[PDB]
Amino acid sequence: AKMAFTLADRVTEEMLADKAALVVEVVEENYHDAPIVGIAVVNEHGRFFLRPETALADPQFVAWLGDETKKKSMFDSKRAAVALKWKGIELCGVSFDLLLAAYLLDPAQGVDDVAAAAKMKQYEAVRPDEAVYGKGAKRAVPDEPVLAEHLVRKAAAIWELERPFLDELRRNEQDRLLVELEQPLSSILAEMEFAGVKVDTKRLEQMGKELAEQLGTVEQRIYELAGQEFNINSPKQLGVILFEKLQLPVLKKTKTGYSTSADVLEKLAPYHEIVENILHYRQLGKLQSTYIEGLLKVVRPATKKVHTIFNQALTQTGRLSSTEPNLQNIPIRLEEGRKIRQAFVPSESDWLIFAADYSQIALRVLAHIAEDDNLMEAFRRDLDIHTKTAMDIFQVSEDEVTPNMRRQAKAVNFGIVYGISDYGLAQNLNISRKEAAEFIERYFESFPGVKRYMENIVQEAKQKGYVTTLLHRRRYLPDITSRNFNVRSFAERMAMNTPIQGSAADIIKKAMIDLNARLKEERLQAHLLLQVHDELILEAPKEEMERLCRLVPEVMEQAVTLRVPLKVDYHYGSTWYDAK
DNA sequence: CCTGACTCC
DNA sequence: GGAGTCAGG
Ligand SMILES: Nc1ccn([C@H]2C[C@H](O)[C@@H](COP(=O)(O)OP(=O)(O)OP(=O)(O)O)O2)c(=O)n1
Repeated sequence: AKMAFTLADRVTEEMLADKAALVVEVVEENYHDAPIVGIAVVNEHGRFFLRPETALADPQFVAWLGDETKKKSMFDSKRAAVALKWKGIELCGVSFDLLLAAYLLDPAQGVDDVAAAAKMKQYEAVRPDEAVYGKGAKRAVPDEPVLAEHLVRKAAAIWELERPFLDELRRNEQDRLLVELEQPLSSILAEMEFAGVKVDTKRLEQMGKELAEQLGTVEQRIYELAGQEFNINSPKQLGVILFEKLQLPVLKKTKTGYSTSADVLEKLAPYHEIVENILHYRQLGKLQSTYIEGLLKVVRPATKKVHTIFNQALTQTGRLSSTEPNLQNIPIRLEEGRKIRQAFVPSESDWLIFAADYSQIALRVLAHIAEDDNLMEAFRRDLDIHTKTAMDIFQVSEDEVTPNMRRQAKAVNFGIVYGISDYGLAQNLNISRKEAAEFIERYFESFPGVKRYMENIVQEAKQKGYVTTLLHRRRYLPDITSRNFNVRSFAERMAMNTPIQGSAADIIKKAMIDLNARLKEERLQAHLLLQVHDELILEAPKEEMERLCRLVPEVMEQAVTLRVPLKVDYHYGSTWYDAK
């Protein structure tokens, strides 16, 4: 059964062929400044295992890695590329990434290792990484013979699977999406991750000191009001205090007990002074635990930067996600939380943070795909879309739209953009499911093209088995035929929503590629730091801001051409907070 | 590991 | 809705 390979003591020329499957193995989950434990190369001449201390000190091997004309096929090339960047080594010529190929073919398979990808093509001559390295505390790199066989089997699987994966991508009309969008993007994400974002840790620490004082004060008030100490962070002890001791109304349950979500608590505040204090304690506690202490824990001491990892192969809509830290959920809506952004600063003296965001990209994409005459006209006039939606839903003029009317319309728009259910919209607006349905009905009367689109896309999903985005990203929807109303309805909502969210993801990814090219052409030092779904964050010398003010929005706006314009807003300043 | 809560888009 | 993190259990 064993797979033959050369356990090489040195690099030879036959290992440096112009086409190879390459494995550069980084076992730590967070690959920043992490060890490379082994290397495997499979090519027309054979299968090879190399020790990294050897290969990575060999000038011929390093040249080969960096030579764009030497083509490599890999799985999760970004992990290898970043780990190699920390060692001062450039990885070029990666022409196929099996992780990104599998992700595009079917994001729902949850492919996160070579074995899982291989199984899509009935190839099982490779073990799952979890089986080799173990999990959790028991996780460890195995002895060399076991390690080397595993890496060689992964390389062999990649070597064999490239053709069938590319063939299926071609059949799906997704090969350009892989080769021209996701693969080039992977390189850009690697650069962003490696650059990192500078943190003003002293400022974070000062905030933490103040929060600790405020938390102690509120905490003690809560105990006084409760007539008893308890763990406020325990949903169980808190529920006992609120709903048994203090006898507050139970307005909502969880599957295991009493709900204490903020929405519920706000409704209970009139009955007892403890409630507003718990809400305040929660708010401060979230900041302290997640955005002060949690952030400080992942700052690299050598440079005071944080280096996120963008998971490019996870979400079902084509979005990225961000981990360790997550830099896509830093507070902004409320001022107390927004101040956390003062801690994210430029990495060089006399540089600034520049932030550019699409204005209503999801609803603009919807206008385009649905060809809804009224929605397209609204965006061609660059109307405030929530005010316009209120005018239409309520049949009033602009100067008759009250704040609460605009709020209801905005909630409907939020619902369309995220594909939430009537129940969800009812919750969000604190109204009956019945009234939520009525809102949706008025929306479709004013936007009949959107109605027709939603009908048609659900039918298309049922017929084809999947829906697609503008650039041919796919999502399979097997639950669309379910005889369970809730399950089916969830799938119908995903059919409606994925082309919206997913096409918006496609567009910003293309914009990132275009922007990186333009910055290089223009010889700017500006570079990308972060993407937050519909916005891009850069830093640059202060002397580049005026140019960026023209260049960045233009590139973002021109990434695709739709039936409506795209519009990008932008700001800059001395910290991320000030880039507003 | 699971639940519940909460932060962003 | 759907990502990730925290805390509790
Ligand atoms: N072999 C292909 C063909 C297309 N695409 C993706 C990227 C393209 O930018 C996008 C749009 O393709 P087209 O411009 O070719 O449009 P089509 O002719 O395919 O029709 P439609 O876009 O309506 O599907 O689809 C792809 O990834 N691989």
